[PDB]
Amino acid sequence: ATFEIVNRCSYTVWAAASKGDAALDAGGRQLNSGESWTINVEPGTNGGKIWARTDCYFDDSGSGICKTGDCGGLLRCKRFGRPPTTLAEFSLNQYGKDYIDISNIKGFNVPMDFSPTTRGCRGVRCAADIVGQCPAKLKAPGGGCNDACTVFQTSEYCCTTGKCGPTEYSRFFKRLCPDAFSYVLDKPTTVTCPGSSNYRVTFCPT
Repeated sequence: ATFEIVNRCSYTVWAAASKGDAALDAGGRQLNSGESWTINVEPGTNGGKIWARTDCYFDDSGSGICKTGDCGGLLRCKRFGRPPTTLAEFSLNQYGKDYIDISNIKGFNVPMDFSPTTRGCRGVRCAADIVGQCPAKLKAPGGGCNDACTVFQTSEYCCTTGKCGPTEYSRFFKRLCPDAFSYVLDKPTTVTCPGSSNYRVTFCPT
């Protein structure tokens, strides 16, 4: 499957793509404002994520640090990034179907649209100013708006027992972005697309 990753933000982002134990494609790249990066993701990939990282410094070897979404100091991510990260999540060719969603379960850093470029399903978006409106206790100094599990590490926010409810913090994310997951047991906002669809992830869509 082809994913085109587009930075429409006015600032540079460092895109990342991983399935948690491996990079997808090159795993990461700098995207200046307006740049597009096309990756190929193997069919059958389960549990893939794409995110943006902000305020990164990398040396010649591809080693460094980012203020949001750092993936163990690497330009080319092999693992998932440090919150806060708005996530585009996908599982491809799962019994004939692809499944896509946007999640705020690991917080929010950059607004995102995640849409198919082929026929037969809808896209999803979270483009509200979550950072500007972020509750004081969830604001990350480096930038972004953390989820409550990251910040407080309770069973309730992290849904550790597999029973949890919505919270004042999850409802914040859900009010601003209804079409994104706000906590682990949120009513799913997954979209079912035809197997082997292609997609575009746009940072700062509006």
